[PDB]
Amino acid sequence: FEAPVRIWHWLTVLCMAVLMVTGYFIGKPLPSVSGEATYLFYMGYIRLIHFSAGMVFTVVLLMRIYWAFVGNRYSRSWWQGVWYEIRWYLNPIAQAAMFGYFLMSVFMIITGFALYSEHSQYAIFAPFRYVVEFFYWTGGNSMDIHSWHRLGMWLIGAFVIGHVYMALREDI
Amino acid sequence: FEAPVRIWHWLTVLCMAVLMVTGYFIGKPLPSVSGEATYLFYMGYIRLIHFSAGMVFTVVLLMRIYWAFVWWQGVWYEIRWYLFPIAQAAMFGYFLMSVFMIITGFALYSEHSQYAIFAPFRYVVEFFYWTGGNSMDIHSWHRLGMWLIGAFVIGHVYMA
Amino acid sequence: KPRIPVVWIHGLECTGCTESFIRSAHPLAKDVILSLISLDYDDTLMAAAGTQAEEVFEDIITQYNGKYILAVEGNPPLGEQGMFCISSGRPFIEKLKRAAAGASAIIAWGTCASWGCVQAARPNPTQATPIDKVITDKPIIKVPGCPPIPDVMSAIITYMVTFDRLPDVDRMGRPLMFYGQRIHDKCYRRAHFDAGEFVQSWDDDAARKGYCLYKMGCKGPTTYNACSSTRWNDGVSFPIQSGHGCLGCAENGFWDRGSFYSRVVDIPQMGTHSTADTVGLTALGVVAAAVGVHA
Amino acid sequence: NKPRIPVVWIHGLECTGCTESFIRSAHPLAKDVILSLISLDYDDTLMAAAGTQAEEVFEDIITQYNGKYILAVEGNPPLGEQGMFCISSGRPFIEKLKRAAAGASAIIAWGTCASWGCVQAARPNPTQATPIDKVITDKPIIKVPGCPPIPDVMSAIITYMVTFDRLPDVDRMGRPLMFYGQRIHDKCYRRAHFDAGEFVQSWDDDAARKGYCLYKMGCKGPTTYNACSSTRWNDGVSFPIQSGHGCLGCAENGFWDRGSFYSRVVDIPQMGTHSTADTVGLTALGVVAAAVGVHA
Ligand code: HEM
Ligand code: HEM
Ligand code: SF4
Ligand code: SF4
Ligand code: F3S
Ligand code: F3S
Repeated sequence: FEAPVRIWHWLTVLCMAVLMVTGYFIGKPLPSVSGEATYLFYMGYIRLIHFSAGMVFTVVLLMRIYWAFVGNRYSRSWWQGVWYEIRWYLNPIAQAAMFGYFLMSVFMIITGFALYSEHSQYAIFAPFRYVVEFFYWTGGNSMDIHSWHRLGMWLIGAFVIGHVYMALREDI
Repeated sequence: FEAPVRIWHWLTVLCMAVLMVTGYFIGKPLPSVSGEATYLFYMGYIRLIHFSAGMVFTVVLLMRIYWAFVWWQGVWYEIRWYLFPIAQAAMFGYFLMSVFMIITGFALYSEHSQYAIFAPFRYVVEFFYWTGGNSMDIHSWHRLGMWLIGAFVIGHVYMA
Repeated sequence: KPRIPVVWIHGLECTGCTESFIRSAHPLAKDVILSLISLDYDDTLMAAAGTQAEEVFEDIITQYNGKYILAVEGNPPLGEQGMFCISSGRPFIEKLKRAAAGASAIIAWGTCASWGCVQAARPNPTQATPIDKVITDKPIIKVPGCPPIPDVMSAIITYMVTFDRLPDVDRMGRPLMFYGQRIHDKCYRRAHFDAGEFVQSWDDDAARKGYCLYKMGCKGPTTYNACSSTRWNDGVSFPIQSGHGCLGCAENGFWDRGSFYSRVVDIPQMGTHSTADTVGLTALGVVAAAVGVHA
Repeated sequence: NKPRIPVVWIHGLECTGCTESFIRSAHPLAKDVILSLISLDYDDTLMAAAGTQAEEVFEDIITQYNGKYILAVEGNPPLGEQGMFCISSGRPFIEKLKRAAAGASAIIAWGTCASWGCVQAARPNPTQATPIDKVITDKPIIKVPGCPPIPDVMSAIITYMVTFDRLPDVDRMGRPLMFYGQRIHDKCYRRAHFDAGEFVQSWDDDAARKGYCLYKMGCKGPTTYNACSSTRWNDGVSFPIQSGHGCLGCAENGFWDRGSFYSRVVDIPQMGTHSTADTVGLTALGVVAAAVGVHA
C-alpha cells in the first residue's frame, strides 16, 4: 500500500524544514550545555535527525523527479538551452525557478552525501568521492564542501521566501 | 486593514505555531546554559516572543470573528437553541479553546501588578482559588489547552 | 598556638574600610583580633603612638620578616615627592615599600588600595596610585568596594586563617567567592528589570513597589560584588534594596564613569511586558481605529 | 636545607602492582620523589632494614612523627581467620594498619585494593578482604583507584599535596576530582566511532584494524572514572583501549563481579548516527523497491 500524491510533497516540505533547522545548527550550534557526556547526545541527535531526514528526502526527491521526467518535463545538447533563452527574454522566469529549486536539492544531495559517505562508507557511495577530489582540484578541501553545502541551504530558503509569497498571492 | 480574509488565517497559524513551540518550553524548559546572566536572556526571549505572539493572536482572533459574523434578552432567543452534519462542533470547539487559552493566558500575564483594562481577568484567578487552588492551576489548565488544540490540529489534518 | 602576624597600614583614605571591618557580625571583629589573627600594627586602634608606634612597626616587620600578612588601606600619592601623605616625617610610599618587602601576602582593602577610588578621580591632584602599580613582586588580593562588605572582609580573613591559603582570584586579583558574579546577576529586582518595570523618578509608585532602578542610573549590570546576596550590615540591606541604584563602587574608576544618575550602556535590555504591552497596543490601535473607535 | 614530609607506606593483601606503578613515574621520577619531595620512611618493598630492624623503624617513625606523617596504604586487610590471612610480625596486619592510621594526619589509599577491595574481594571473597575506609573511620582517606592507578597520576597527586600543602579535592566517594572527575568514555579518542555506530565485532576484523570503538567487545569505559584516555599510560605511550582491548573498569568498585569483561555495558545511551541513518535509508529504499517491484 501507498497513499494520495500530495503526501509526497508534504513529506519533502517536512524533510526540508528539518534539514534546514538542523543543518543550520550543525554550523552555528546552539548554546553549550554541561554535564556528563555519557548521558548527553544533543549535537549527536541533531546530526542524526539530519542525516536520516536527508535519506528520506533523497529517496522521495528522486522518485518524485523520476516521474516528472517520464511524463515529458512537467505538463501532462545546448539547443533546447539556447532556445529556452530566446523565448526567455519576452511565466518563463517562474519555471526556471522551480527547475533551479530541484537543481539545488540535487546539489544539496551530491554535496550532502559527499560529507556523509566520507569516513569509509565503501559501498554504493563510491561516486561521491569525486566531489571531494573536485573540491581538492578547485584548490580546496572538504571544508569547502561544508561551505557550499551551507550556501545551498540559504539559496533554497530564498526560493521558499519567494515560493511562499508567490503562493500566498494565490489568496484570491 | 481591508485586505483579504486569507491573510487573517495564515497569521493565526503562525501565531499558533509560535505560542505552542514557545509555551511548551516555558513549562518544560530547554537544557541549561551557563555564562554571565547579564548578557544572557534565552528564557526571557522565549517568554517575550510568547506574550507578544499572544497579543497578535488575540487581536486577530478578536477579528477573525467580527469578520466571520459580518437587547441583552433578545440575542438570548436565538443563542439558547445552540444550547439545546456535526462537523462544525470541532471547528467551534477550536475557537473555544483559543478563547480559553486567552482568558487563562492573560490571567497570568495581567495579574503582575498591572493597573489597566485587564481588570476582568482577575476574576479568573479568584475562580481558580474558589476551586480550592491557586494560579498554579491556571498554569496547568493553560498547558492542557495547548495539548487539546494540538489534538484538533492533529485531527483537522484528517485532510478535510 | 601563635596567631598569624598582621600589619595594617594606612595611605590616603577615609578609614571607611577599617570602619567596615569592625562591623563584622560573624566572626565579631573582637574575636578576629583576640583569637584568629595577631593585629600587630594598626594606627587606628593601637595604643602606642609616635616613636613607640615606630618601634612596634620595626620590631614586627623584622622579627616576623617573611611571615606576616600586610593589610593595606588607602593608597600612596606620587605627587609632591610623596609628601601628600606623610608618615614619621617621610613619604608614606617608603613605609609601604618597607612593609611590602617583608610580607608574605598583601591584602588590598577597598577600592582605594585596589584601584585608586575617590582621590584618584579626575583630575587626581595627588597622583594617588593603587598598590599593585607600586608593589609588583608580591601576591596582592584586591578586595574592592567603598568600603567592602563587613562580613565579606571577615569571611576572607577567616578563609585564609582556616584554610591556610589565599583565596582563588580572577585575572584582576579579586576573590572569586564574592566577586565572581555581578550585582545585577543576583539582584532581587531583576524580575522588574526583565519585565521592563522601572522607577522613572524618586518616590513614584514604581519606587514604592520596589521596581528596578536601571533608569535611575544603577550600575549593577557592570559591578562585581556580593551586595545583592550577602548584603550589608548583617544582611539587613544593600543600596538597591533601600532604593538607590548601585554606584559601581567596587569597580575600577567608577567615579569617572559618568554621572551616577545616568543609565549604564551596552547592557542588553528588552522587557517582557513592556515589549508585549507595546505590541498589543500597536495591534489594538490599528484595529480600534479601523473600526472607528479611536476614542 | 628543608625537612621532607614523613611517609609511611604499608602493605596488606596485594599484588604490589601499585608500588610498581609508582616507580614507573616519568615526571617526577620516583627517584626524585624519594630524594627531594618526601621522606619515604617505611616501605617493605624498598627498605634496607628487615625483621626487628624494620619493626624499630616503623615504631620510631610513627612515634617521633606522630600526627605529622602521611600513611600510604597498598592492599587491604582480611577479616577472615582473625586476620591471619595476612600476618605481619606474627600479628594480624589489621593491627599494624590501625596503629599506623592512628598517628597519620591523612591516608592515601593506593589502587582498587585499598579503595574498594579489588580481586581478592571478588566472589566469594574467601578472606573477607575489606577496603581501608571500612576499617578506618576517623581519618581523611584519599582513594586513588585503578588496578593499578596511572603512574603519573600517582606522582601528580603526591606533588600536588607537597607543593600546595593540602589534600586534593574529592568526590562523594573520596576520589581526587582532578583525575577521577570524568569518565574514560567522555575523553576517549574512539568516541567518534561509538557515536557513528562503528564497532569492532570480533578480534582483528577490519573494524579493529582501523581502531573502531570497543563497546560491543565489552568496553566498560562508559561507567569508569579515570584519566587513562587523556593522561594515558607509561609516559603517555598508550592505554587499554588504544592497544585494542576494552576497558575492564578497573578503577571502579567491585568491577571484577560486574559480569564478563566481554559482555556489553548496560544502561548506557547508544544510538549511532550513521548506523541509524543507514537503516532509515534502506528501510525507505526497500519500501520503495517493494512497491516498484524490484524487491530484494
Ligand atoms: C535541503 C537539503 C539540505 C539542507 C537544507 C541541508 C542543510 C545542512 C546544513 C546547513 C549543514 C551545515 C553545514 C555547515 O555549516 O557546516 C548541513 C550539514 C550536513 N549535511 Fe546537510 N542539508 C541538506 C541535505 C543533505 C543531505 C541529502 C545529506 C546527505 C546525507 C546531508 C548531509 C549533511 C552532512 C553529512 C552534514 C555535515 C555533518 C557533520 O560533519 O557534522 N545534507 N546540512
Ligand atoms: C494557542 C494559544 C496559546 C498556547 C498554545 C499557549 C501555550 C502555552 C504553554 C504551553 C505555556 C506553558 C504553561 C506552563 O506549563 O506553565 C504557556 C505559558 C504562558 N502563556 Fe501561553 N499559550 C497561548 C496563548 C496565550 C495567550 C493569549 C497569553 C496571553 C498573554 C498567554 C500567556 C502565557 C503566559 C503569561 C504564560 C506563562 C508565564 C510565565 O512564563 O511564567 N498565552 N503558554
Ligand atoms: S539594574 Fe540595578 S536595580 Fe535593576 S536588576 Fe540590575 S542591579 Fe537590580
Ligand atoms: S565504549 Fe570504550 S572504546 Fe568506545 S568510545 Fe567509549 S570508552 Fe572508547
Ligand atoms: S554601590 Fe557598592 S556597595 Fe555594592 S551595591 Fe554597588 S557595589
Ligand atoms: S581498565 Fe583500568 S586502566 Fe583505565 S582503561 Fe579502564 S580504567
